[PDB]
Amino acid sequence: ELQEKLIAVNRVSKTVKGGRIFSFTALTVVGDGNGRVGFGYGKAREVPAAIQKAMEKARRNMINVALNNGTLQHPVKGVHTGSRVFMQPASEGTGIIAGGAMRAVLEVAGVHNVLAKAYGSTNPINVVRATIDGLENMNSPEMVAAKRGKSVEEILG
RNA sequence: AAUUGAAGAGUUUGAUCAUGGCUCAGAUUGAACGCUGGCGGCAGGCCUAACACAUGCAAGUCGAACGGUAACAGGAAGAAG
Repeated sequence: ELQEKLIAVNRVSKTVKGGRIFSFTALTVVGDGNGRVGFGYGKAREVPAAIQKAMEKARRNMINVALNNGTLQHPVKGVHTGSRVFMQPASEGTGIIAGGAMRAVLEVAGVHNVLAKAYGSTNPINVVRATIDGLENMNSPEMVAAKRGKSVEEILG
């Protein structure tokens, strides 16, 4: 129903006097499949507790995304910490043409035809914040006609 | 009707985010090499020595331009078998 999807599991260290003590970080994205999407980071000492802590963070950080018939509205960009992400509406692009950690966030939002490309750093944590900054900044023709033109037949044409 | 088209990964660190190279997954070739090998179709086939070349062939034709008769096949005569 909410399409839980783990992206990456890492292994981080802390370096104490005894030695190095390890823990695990997860990155999971959830979403219904009609324009709601959220990621949660999560970290714990073992692997399945780190993924489960990511699931609880991802459910309470969902946003709203406007999509036209399972695809985007317009070409939009997204920037977060050296991760520049470009995305196209791809009018029947027929497939989520996106890279690692950019494909997974677009599968759970419900969007199906994107030509996407990630420039800069492709660190998996930062590119998920780059796409989510790109998707909620994207506006529908109903929102643009609500503030400009005052007619959806006059805004689009 | 005459284009509908854009994926990333590994590796600097105890771990991190950056920067930044290296490397890989793709397609292609007048290809070569190794192993293997049934048929057909359509193509392609000295990229190096514009190095050197045995032998054959690759530009002849026209008698309705002309003098002609070296052959060839007949004819016309002359003989004689």
